[PDB]
Amino acid sequence: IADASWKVGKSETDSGQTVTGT
Amino acid sequence: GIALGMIETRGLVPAIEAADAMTKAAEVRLIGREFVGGGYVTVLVRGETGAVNAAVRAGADACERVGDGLVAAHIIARPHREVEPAL
Amino acid sequence: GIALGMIETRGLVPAIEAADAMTKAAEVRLIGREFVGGGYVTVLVRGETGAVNAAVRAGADACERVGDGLVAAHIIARPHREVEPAL
Amino acid sequence: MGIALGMIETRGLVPAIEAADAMTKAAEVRLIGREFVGGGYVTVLVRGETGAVNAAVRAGADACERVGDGLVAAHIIARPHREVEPALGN
Amino acid sequence: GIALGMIETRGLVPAIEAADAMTKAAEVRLIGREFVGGGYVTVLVRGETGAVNAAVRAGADACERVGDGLVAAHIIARPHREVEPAL
Amino acid sequence: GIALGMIETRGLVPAIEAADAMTKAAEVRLIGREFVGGGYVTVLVRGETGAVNAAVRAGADACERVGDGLVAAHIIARPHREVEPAL
Amino acid sequence: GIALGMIETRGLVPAIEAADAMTKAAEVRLIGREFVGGGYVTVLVRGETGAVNAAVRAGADACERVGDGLVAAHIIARPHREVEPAL
Amino acid sequence: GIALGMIETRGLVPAIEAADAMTKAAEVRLIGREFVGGGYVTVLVRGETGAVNAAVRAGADACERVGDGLVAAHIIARPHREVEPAL
Amino acid sequence: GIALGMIETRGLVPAIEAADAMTKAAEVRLIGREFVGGGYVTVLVRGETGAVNAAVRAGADACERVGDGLVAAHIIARPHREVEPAL
Amino acid sequence: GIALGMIETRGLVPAIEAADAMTKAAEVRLIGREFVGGGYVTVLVRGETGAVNAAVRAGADACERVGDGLVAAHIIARPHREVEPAL
Amino acid sequence: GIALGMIETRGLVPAIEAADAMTKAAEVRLIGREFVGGGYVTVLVRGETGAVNAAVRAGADACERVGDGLVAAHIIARPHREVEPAL
Amino acid sequence: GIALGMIETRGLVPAIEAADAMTKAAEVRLIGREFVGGGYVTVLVRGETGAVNAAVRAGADACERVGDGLVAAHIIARPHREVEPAL
Amino acid sequence: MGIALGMIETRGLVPAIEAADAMTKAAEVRLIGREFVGGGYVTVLVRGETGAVNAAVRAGADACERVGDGLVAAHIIARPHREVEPALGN
Amino acid sequence: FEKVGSYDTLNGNNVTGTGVGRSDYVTGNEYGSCKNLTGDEYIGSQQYEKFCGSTPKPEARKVGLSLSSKSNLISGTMTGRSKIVTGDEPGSCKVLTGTPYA
Repeated sequence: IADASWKVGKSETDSGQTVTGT
Repeated sequence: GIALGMIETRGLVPAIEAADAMTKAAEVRLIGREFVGGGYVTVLVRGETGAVNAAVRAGADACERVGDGLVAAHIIARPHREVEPAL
Repeated sequence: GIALGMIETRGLVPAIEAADAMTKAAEVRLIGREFVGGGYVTVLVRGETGAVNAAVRAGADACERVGDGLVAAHIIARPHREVEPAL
Repeated sequence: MGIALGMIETRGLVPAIEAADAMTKAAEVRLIGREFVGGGYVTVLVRGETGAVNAAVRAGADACERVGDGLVAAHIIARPHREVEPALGN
Repeated sequence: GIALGMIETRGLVPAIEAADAMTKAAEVRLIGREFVGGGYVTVLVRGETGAVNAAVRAGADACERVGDGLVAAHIIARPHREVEPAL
Repeated sequence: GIALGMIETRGLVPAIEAADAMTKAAEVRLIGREFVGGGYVTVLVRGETGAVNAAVRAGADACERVGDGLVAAHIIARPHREVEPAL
Repeated sequence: GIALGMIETRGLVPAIEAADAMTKAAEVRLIGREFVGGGYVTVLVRGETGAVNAAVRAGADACERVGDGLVAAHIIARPHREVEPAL
Repeated sequence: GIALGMIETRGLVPAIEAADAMTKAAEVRLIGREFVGGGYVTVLVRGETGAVNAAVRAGADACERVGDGLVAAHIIARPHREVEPAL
Repeated sequence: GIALGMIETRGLVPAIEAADAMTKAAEVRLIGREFVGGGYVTVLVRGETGAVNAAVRAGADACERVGDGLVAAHIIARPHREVEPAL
Repeated sequence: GIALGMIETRGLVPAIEAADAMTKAAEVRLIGREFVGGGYVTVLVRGETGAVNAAVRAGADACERVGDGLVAAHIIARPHREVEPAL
Repeated sequence: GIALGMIETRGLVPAIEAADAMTKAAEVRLIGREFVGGGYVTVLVRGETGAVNAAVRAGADACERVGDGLVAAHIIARPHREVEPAL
Repeated sequence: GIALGMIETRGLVPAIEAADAMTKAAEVRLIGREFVGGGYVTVLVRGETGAVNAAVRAGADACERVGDGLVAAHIIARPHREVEPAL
Repeated sequence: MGIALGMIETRGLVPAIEAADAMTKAAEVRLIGREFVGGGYVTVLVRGETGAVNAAVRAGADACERVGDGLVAAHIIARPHREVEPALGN
Repeated sequence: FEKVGSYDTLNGNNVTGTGVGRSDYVTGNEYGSCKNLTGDEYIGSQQYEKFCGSTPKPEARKVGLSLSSKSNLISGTMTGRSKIVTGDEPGSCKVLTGTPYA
């Protein structure tokens, strides 16, 4: 996963999941 | 343009983020998404050679680390008129 | 659409690419591009709270590698109604 | 007529004008903006075909890297939004 | 596409097969085949800068090992108005 | 002749004495005296390319020791007509 | 008199007192005041050679204490007529 | 009146507070507000020599540590008539 | 102009490279393109002496290692009236 | 300005060198162009005293090093009413 | 061009061979052949600055080994209108 | 008058520079410029025997190091009339 | 009809005259002029074809190197430019 | 004399021409001509080493020499990843099977 910019990298919410979404 | 950029991946999160890379990188319209089968899903986009190249670069960079990741990508520049019915 | 987002860059083109990141990140209405003087350039957008939050987060992430880079990036949720006539 | 956007931003006007010269002598581009940001930041903004803009901005950045105070930013723009266009001269 | 690509090689064989590489790689027009002399043959194409780039790449990739092979392959992205008489 | 030369400096003292060096050193006409901003002053002259060389070299030689002196000395041998709108 | 005397300084406290020195050391007409940018301020006066010399010497003597100080102080015995649009 | 008093300062808060000190201490009328460029802010007041002197001294003493400080502060005792266009 | 700039090389590629360099670098009008034999190709251009020098040097510099290389270049300011029939 | 300045040169190259220096420096009217003989050449200009002084100083200090040098450099402040037949 | 080249030498023979070098080196026109007196001879040519510079270089380089040698050699690129009566 | 002078090189660039040397060196008229083939080039001049000697000698022996170089030079005072078709 | 220029310099007129005499005794060169440079310098000018100019100039040189002060400069123009003679006085 | 004069370009090219360079001879153009920060300088290097002692580094090398994926020398501008041109970094290390472009 490249620079955040276009796509968020590994922004967790509660427990473990990457949930990068959009 | 008529150049054919196109991406292969496993899952629709990578498919639609690759589409977003298509539509945010360069002036390229997608001619269609396709459910290849067995989990394989592809996107087919039309635009100028440099445009489709920038688009595919963006898709590849934003795709490989999403879900299963990118499976294939290819950069047809002059699709012959005989291939249009196949798309 | 009332939440106002705003950012400086130590240069014009970092601001321009910041606005590009704004519009490619979430739905934003870039209302203003202003020359501070001496090189600082401001851009200000409108949108929803979370929308502008994510947009400016992406912009700051994509800005530091552009020229001199980011200098200031913080956002407000509830803008004061009298400020925009001065903006 | 390509809406691909390219820039050169420089510390001073001499590298800006040299970069614009390289823009026109390198690939097909239309110059839309020459703007004095202030305090020596000078921006030249051109439009054209994506590959043409890429090659032009690359050649310009290579040419003006030293001239005067030198280059500061060579940040190619992928594609401006329809909404970005009014802010860059409409 | 006013960008000019062009490839010169030893012998007409690599020249014209590289010309086919031109025409099947991207959008180009084979605007001239020229006999430099002593076996040197040149092919000229016009098209988009990215299209010209991809074309000449494919042409070299075809013409390396054709007969005695390639000697020189090059691009002029934006030729001036005084070079058109060179054809 | 439409060849171009142009000079950058701090403030107008070296700028105008370099302009005098232009106008006493070679048969050139100054088309631009631009206040770039923040002490950035540019003077741009048109003439024949050898005259441009002689003028700008004399101006650089008479300019660097006046106040803060020279910042940049450049010549544009062939100004593109696409660049002329910037002038 | 067409001889060009002119002073550069930081801010206009020294600039206007330099104009004071111009107009008392000699009866030389002041042709302009210019705000260069970045704090640089220039005063342009015209007169005969001796009057310009006396005025510029007085101004240079007077500016050494005021504010940050004087930047550059030299004389133009005769500007070239092509230099006229420097106004 | 013919006495011109005038202050240069870094920023505007010292400038405006000095102007208020001018109007409160001596009967001097503000005849100029100037943005030199780069943030240098200048105030011009007109009045009698003694009033100008006292006001300038008081304002400079009360202005030195205000915010980011004062730059230059002096008094033009006997301004010339041709300095009037330099207002 | 009357001066004759002129370059020659192995194969047509560096020939048009030098031609494009000259027509971009000087006030020069391309007038002659000669296929000599054995791959020798000569490009000869007409313009003023300074322009001829600048164009020749720029083309030779930008054409150094590309292709099979130059063999020479020269700056002639005046061929005789009887030399132009040779072109 | 009736003040007469004049330069004596060993030969003709420094003569017109100094004459060009005169006519580029300040207000001078070249009235005398005398080839005395034996290598002595005189240039004689008329104008204001200070202009003449500055001009001759600059011209001599420029032209001493060219050729075999200058001979005499001083100023006639008030030429008399019958020196004109010698002018 | 109105650039004035001019060469002084030991007698007439180096002057004539220098004029030969003038007319065979670059585009210049002999405006003057002057016998100063005492063995000095000067040649006066006009043309474009670069052309005249190359021509006078060639003329010197010819004259050093001819006769008694060179005396003086100068390049005036901007002859003032006041210099015209001297030529 | 009818003396035939000859210059021969590989590549016409030393050939034509030898030709310029011919028309700048002695009273000889060039009557032919022939492409031998394989890059060999020839210039064919006519003039007086001593003139042919001086010209050809100077030009050929000066242009040997010009690029890939001159190959041979030769002189004929009288070609036979029957050798006319070669002319 | 020879247009090549054979022309030399002497300190004093005695070497000039005797050198010109050798010049016109050694080849068919038309004596087109004598000029007084100033300070005793005298330049003699003749026209002829290249070989005659060479031979006659050589002869005048080795005859005049001793006479009076002697030779100053001996030179041979083979291609007088069209503009030179009008500036030379034709 | 030798009208043919060898002059070395700022990059290192031999051009035989006439040139415009400096010499101890004809004056009026010396004036310390050494300062050199100009694009497209046709001023010869020989002037710089003989009369100034400071050799600048060349320009106008618009030809960008790249290596085609099959390891052969292409050039002519170039459209890859420039170290100073930014905003094109992502994707630099990805495979693009098909019509070669980088």
